Amino acid sequence: SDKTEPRNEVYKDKFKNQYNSWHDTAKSEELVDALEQDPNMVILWAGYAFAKDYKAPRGHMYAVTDVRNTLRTGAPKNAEDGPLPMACWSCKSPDVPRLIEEQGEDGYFKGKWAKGGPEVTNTIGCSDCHEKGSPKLRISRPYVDRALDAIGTPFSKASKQDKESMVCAQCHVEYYFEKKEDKKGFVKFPWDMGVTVDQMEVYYDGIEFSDWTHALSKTPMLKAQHPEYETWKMGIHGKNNVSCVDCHMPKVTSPEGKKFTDHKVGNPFDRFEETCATCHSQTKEFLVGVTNERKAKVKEMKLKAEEQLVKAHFEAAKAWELGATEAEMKPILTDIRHAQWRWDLAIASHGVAAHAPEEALRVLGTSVNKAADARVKLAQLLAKKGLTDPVAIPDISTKAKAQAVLGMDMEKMNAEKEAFKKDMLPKWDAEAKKREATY
Amino acid sequence: SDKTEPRNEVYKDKFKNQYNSWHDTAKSEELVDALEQDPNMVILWAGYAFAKDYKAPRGHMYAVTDVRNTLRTGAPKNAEDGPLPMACWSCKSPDVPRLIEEQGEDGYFKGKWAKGGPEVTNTIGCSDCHEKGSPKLRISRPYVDRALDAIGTPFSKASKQDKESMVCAQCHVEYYFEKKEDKKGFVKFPWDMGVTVDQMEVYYDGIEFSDWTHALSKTPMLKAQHPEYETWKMGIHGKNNVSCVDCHMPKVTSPEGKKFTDHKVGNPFDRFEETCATCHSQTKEFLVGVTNERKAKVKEMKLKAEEQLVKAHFEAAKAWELGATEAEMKPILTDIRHAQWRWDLAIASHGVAAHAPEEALRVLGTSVNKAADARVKLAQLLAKKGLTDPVAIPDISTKAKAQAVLGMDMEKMNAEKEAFKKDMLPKWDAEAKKREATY
Ligand code: HEC
Ligand code: HEC
Ligand code: HEC
Ligand code: HEC
Ligand code: HEC
Ligand code: HEC
Ligand code: HEC
Ligand code: HEC
Ligand code: HEC
Ligand code: HEC
Ligand SMILES: [Ca+2]
Ligand SMILES: [Ca+2]
Repeated sequence: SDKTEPRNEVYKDKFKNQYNSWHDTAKSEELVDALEQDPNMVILWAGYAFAKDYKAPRGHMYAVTDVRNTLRTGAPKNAEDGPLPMACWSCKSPDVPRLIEEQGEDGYFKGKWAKGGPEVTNTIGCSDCHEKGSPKLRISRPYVDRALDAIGTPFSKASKQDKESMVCAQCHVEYYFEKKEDKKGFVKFPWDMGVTVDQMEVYYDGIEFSDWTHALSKTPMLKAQHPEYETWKMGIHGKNNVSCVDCHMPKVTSPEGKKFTDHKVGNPFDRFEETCATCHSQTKEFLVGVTNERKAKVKEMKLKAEEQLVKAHFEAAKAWELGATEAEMKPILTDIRHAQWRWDLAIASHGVAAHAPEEALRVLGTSVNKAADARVKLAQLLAKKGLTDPVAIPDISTKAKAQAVLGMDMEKMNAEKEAFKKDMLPKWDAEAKKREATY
Repeated sequence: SDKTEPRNEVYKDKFKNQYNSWHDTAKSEELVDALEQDPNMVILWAGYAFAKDYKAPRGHMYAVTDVRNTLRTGAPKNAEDGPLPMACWSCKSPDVPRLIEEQGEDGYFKGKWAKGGPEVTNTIGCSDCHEKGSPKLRISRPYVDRALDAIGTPFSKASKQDKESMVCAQCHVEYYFEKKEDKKGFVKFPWDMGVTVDQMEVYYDGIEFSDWTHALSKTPMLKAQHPEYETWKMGIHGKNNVSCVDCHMPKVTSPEGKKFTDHKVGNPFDRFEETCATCHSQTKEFLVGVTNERKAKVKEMKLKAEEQLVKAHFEAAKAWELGATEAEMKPILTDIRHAQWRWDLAIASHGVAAHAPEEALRVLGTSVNKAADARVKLAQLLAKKGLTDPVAIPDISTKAKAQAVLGMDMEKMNAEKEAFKKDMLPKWDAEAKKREATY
């Protein structure tokens, strides 16, 4: 493609520093397993991909490796096989916009993750954010323009400051797969109403969109994904237009004394001076530990949330057993749907505590309130079917136990995934090395 | 007394600017009936005095007037009548440290509010904060010295920066009136655990303290009171040690062109440049806009919390009708107790969304979670007495309508007060002209 060059090596000894800082995101390679840490999430995502496996983010250099390796994507034995669609690559690779730019957007989205297997191979690279080129920014994904148009703030007409965050908005945002209406499943961002929780909620309701039917409570669910752009705008740095880049891609001096933009997107605190120091007179120990307070305040009210929702789901599990009708459970489901949605959005983004604490907290208030209604309605309903004794929740204090409780063959999935990892990945990169994309 | 001078005119034409900006708090004469504005709060204070009349605060100048006028204090006939005790004066006049210094704490805390009616006549003034003198700062009420000592921060050993804030910590706190063990009916700030919600909750629980038994729920309750200081201390400003004074009583310049210190404790945004502009480069409209947001995030959840607590109460009311045993109800009342305590502490300070909004939105979160547990227990219980349907909640959409549902004779309370207003108060002022305390 004449506009996208996905090979990330071309621009070394050419843009020396920027390639250098970009390659140092491989480095933060810590693979924190988030279910092992909080197994409630296994039961809230009962019935659905995230029940299987969910890790915290690591560096951009692992995007492709990580999408490949994760149980959710599966072990597909051919380009027609596999639970998930092409869309999955969209935010993992600068090969995406190459496919989009030649194939067409319609030709890129059609089929399965496995189809794009061999073609989407380079990790988040230069062409993802730049008009490479040569510097200067670019959106690269047409569906992303659409979402920015949709809230009334296109890229073309933004200030230099504005854009700095939009380039991240490409991926670090809540999405869904449209609508399965023939014409999609494209990646659309639910921002037509638009970006608050709240508005996103009415959007998905109005079109009755359901991410999946919950395995226990048979509730039509929404799943939130990393709403960094949407939560940022809500935070206090957000409203001052302190961009992603100010804190995440700061300007650092070369030894020679050349000032340039750090492309190592990780912790803004490593580069403390250069990030916070720019605008704050306090110390590293102080600002660090303030954010740790927030981190812990969110964490807290977060489990509280989870604890009711887990109790809500199983309490709905028993109602169906006891003989609840479709009509009897509809409102209890709605109430659960919202509560879990508001939980999930509140914390899918790992930096919410750092970005928009207050809002993060606002929405967990909102989630518990709704979990509340859910549970008391159920309370009254289980008694009409004769049960007036609290519902027993089995031991879910471990990933394995949570995954056992839901009837999941974990020793089969991992079995199949190593097969995929050894037999099928070698065949993919092999074909990708031969493409090259050589102009 | 020798250390205290309650007459506030004395030092006019002497510290003229400082008296004139002190008198100017007479200006916020605005009485905002909060019960009118939010009648749920009537139901939550059923049987307690705050259900009669609770108004938003106004000028320090009206401090004495409003403790005279509020229905809470009743209409006493003599020095030994009325529901409330002497303590209520403690934070309304520089006559308190007089009465403490002459009589002793012991001597001052002994008996009824009415008995102090002609003793306490000067409004909140110079001697409350100043070693009069002549300027310089002073604590004045010994129960404060003790509370400050309880948290690790004695006033003597305190920095100039702290003293600014601590002089307000004399009154703008959560307090309570001690045990009643023939040893104190003394004011004490519940800080031995110390200053968190949480810590205060465990303090009160550990000494089995209950401000009153809820009329509807029979729950042993606690009342939260304007904990500006405690809440301020958790907020982002308070951790940078930006003092109450820094925002509320700033430095300013007379027409003379003289740099005194602004004694009109009212609204920071009135002296915006001078207050906020000392540290922030952004604009009044932006900054007001942003606090205005937090107010609305606070308030929304304020209502979510209340609306559950209200149902919680009424539901418990019915467990009682249907013949619940004290044994069955203990687990539920402790839950409400805790649920309401937090709602209350959270929204008890009208400044909270300004000073400590993250924290206020945390505490409320944890309020709901508690009224969740409460309302689900009550559901089951109510079921075990053959109620499988929701407990109807009577029209409480008006201070009037709410107070009537509780059984309150408001026409018989306002009439009693007008005749105290009319026929007991001139007696109180006419003894304080005579008594003078003359120098
Ligand atoms: C892959 C190895 C690369 C290379 C070679 C470059 N980039 Fe980026 N870049 C991004 C942002 C937000 C800026 C700052 C915008 C601005 O200041 O105008 C830059 C800047 C550059 C430059 C200009 C010179 C400089 O460093 O200031 C150059 C030459 C450059 N980059 C090269 C954003 C991103 C990304 C978003 C995650 C990614 C990925 C890259 N850049 C990758 C690369
Ligand atoms: C534009 C300046 C940004 C900024 C500031 C961030 N992103 Fe991304 N990012 C993407 C993916 C798939 C991941 C997870 C990778 C994995 O786990 O394999 C991330 C991760 C991050 C982090 C965390 C890094 C760590 O060491 O823990 C951070 C701080 C971050 N991002 C910020 C995907 C993308 C994109 C798709 C092409 C683009 C564009 C961006 N990110 C842009 C940005
Ligand atoms: C603009 C929308 C963005 C995006 C896409 C991200 N950030 Fe930030 N961020 C900041 C701090 C201090 C943290 C956490 C501190 C810590 O390491 O404990 C984060 C966190 C993130 C993450 C998660 C990081 C992780 O791997 O756990 C991500 C994906 C992320 N950010 C992306 C600092 C800031 C800011 C300080 C003013 C600003 C503004 C942003 N980030 C903006 C963004
Ligand atoms: C020390 C520096 C301060 C600061 C910053 C404030 N106060 Fe007070 N205050 C007290 C009482 C009983 C009231 C209510 C008065 C009434 O309604 O009759 C108040 C009121 C306030 C306000 C509201 C002003 C407005 O215009 O709305 C404010 C902003 C305020 N306070 C801040 C009691 C006391 C004291 C007892 C002697 C002391 C000391 C203080 N307050 C100290 C401070
Ligand atoms: C006068 C009414 C105001 C208003 C409306 C605000 N401030 Fe301040 N502020 C100060 C410091 C050190 C911080 C933390 C930032 C940092 O560490 O550099 C803040 C922070 C804020 C916020 C955001 C945090 C929050 O509480 O939500 C807001 C909304 C805010 N301020 C508004 C320092 C000072 C002062 C030094 C004496 C002065 C005075 C003020 N601030 C005054 C105000
Ligand atoms: C240190 C103990 C204190 C105390 C006792 C008070 N303040 Fe503040 N305050 C600030 C702002 C912006 C508001 C909201 C203004 C509005 O929109 O109405 C408040 C509010 C209060 C109140 C409530 C007064 C009322 O009638 O609503 C009270 C009693 C109060 N404050 C006392 C500004 C600040 C600060 C800016 C950083 C600081 C610090 C403080 N106040 C500290 C204190
Ligand atoms: C942008 C709209 C995205 C699309 C669509 C998908 N992903 Fe993603 N992914 C995106 C971001 C911004 C991040 C990091 C932030 C975060 O909170 O994770 C990720 C991360 C992943 C990961 C690593 C984390 C993990 O779950 O182990 C994986 C394995 C992953 N993404 C897989 C994945 C799949 C299967 C997708 C199709 C459903 C998919 N992603 C889409 C951005 C976006
Ligand atoms: C380039 C500008 C900029 C930089 C970079 C920046 N801040 Fe801020 N920050 C601000 C502004 C503006 C405010 C609001 C204070 C004000 O009104 O001036 C603020 C407020 C804050 C707050 C209070 C708001 C909240 O989050 O609750 C914290 C904490 C904070 N900064 C910490 C940090 C940390 C930690 C970093 C690095 C992760 C950082 N800042 C980097 C501009 C910046
Ligand atoms: C140790 C501090 C303290 C003591 C104790 C205290 N007050 Fe207050 N009072 C305040 C402060 C500070 C305010 C202003 C903050 C507010 O009311 O929100 C206030 C406000 C008031 C107001 C005006 C607003 C209203 O309508 O409530 C009245 C009336 C009042 N108090 C009465 C009382 C009574 C009665 C008692 C005893 C039960 C009492 N006070 C005990 C400090 C105190
Ligand atoms: C609500 C508490 C409070 C009230 C009431 C109060 N003061 Fe002050 N005053 C302060 C504080 C705090 C300072 C700042 C002290 C410093 O700068 O060290 C101050 C400063 C002063 C100063 C020092 C000079 C200056 O302006 O910095 C004088 C003199 C003064 N006040 C006089 C008075 C007089 C006269 C009254 C009664 C008319 C009074 N104060 C009432 C708290 C109070
Ligand atoms: Ca989604
Ligand atoms: Ca109390």
